[PDB]
Amino acid sequence: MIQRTPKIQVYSRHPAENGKSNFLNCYVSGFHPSDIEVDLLKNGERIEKVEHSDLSFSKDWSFYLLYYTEFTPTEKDEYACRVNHVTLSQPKIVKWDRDM
Amino acid sequence: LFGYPVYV
Amino acid sequence: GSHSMRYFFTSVSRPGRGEPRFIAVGYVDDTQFVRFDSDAASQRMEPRAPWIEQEGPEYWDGETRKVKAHSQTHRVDLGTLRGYYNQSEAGSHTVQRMYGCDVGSDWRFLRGYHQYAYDGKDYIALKEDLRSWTAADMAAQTTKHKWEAAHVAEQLRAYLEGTCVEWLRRYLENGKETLQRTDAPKTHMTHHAVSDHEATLRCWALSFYPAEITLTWQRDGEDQTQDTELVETRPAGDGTFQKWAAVVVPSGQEQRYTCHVQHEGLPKPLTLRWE
Repeated sequence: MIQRTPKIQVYSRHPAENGKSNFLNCYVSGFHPSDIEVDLLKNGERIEKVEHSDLSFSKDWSFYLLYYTEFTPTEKDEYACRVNHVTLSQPKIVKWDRDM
Repeated sequence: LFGYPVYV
Repeated sequence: GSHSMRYFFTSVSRPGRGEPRFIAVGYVDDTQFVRFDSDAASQRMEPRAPWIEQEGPEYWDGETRKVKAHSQTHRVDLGTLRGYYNQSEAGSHTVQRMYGCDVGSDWRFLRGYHQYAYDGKDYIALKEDLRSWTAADMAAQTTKHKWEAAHVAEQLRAYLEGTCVEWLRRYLENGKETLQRTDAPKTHMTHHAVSDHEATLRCWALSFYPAEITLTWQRDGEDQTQDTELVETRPAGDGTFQKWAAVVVPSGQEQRYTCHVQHEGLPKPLTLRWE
């Protein structure tokens, strides 16, 4: 049965500005089946209050979800998105880059 | 929303 | 200009771990406005957009009622399909259904849709003529016959051409500020040292709505399609979208490259240049 890998993008809702409130996002899309494990990490640890959009899909039937949490970027804090899905031998971690 | 039952 | 209304349904069987999971969402263009989650506490269709929040209980009870019904028929479909494919009971499977309507710039009915997918592949679709069905699998045949015999197309056509469209323009008027808006992209460029003889130029488009947008790079006014890194348009979380396009520029060649942005929120297309 069909299994499509999720594409992952980790970015902020607003251009990052140290000391200013924002939202850290992790967009997962083009995947199938729907079960997927998504976490947002701060300096490697799991962030607790992370919400996500309601499951929806594209015209090709592949799924997409937006995971997000409020945060204030600093100069030293590192962020990342750790995803897992049947199409991935191991959890995939993508670091947040202010310029991507 | 369609209001009528549809089964495959 | 043109508008759309679309309902998305996903049902996923949970062999042994209870009833199947069911999630429904409805959109107007690129703006989601309602949702229903079978695993949620309310057990009600809920608002996801400011404008639909004021509908009235008549609306909410009615939609909660019809969405529950969809939930149920999908629960039965999971069983039906398992049989059609002589599939095991221990297996988790997925049924998806999407239906809706499009109307042109004149706000008149232009196109209707109604389609199902089983485990990620097309199963059956109502053709554009909205009078015939497109079945792929041999299994899909059984379903196609059932619907032709029970005259399902006729019922959906009437709904897609009438009811669907009337509510679309009702939402368009009621949610005018949100749905009939346009947020032009806020653009900027970045320049980062790749090596000692190359640099990456990334052209950004942020805060725009609707999602549709064209973002390209040209070198001396010539297409750079195959030499451009384009990321998928993504949601910002606040109702707007984002996108970027990057190219690697051989040092001393920044002046040769132009970034072009087309979006309906722009009074005229943009031509950006690092300078």
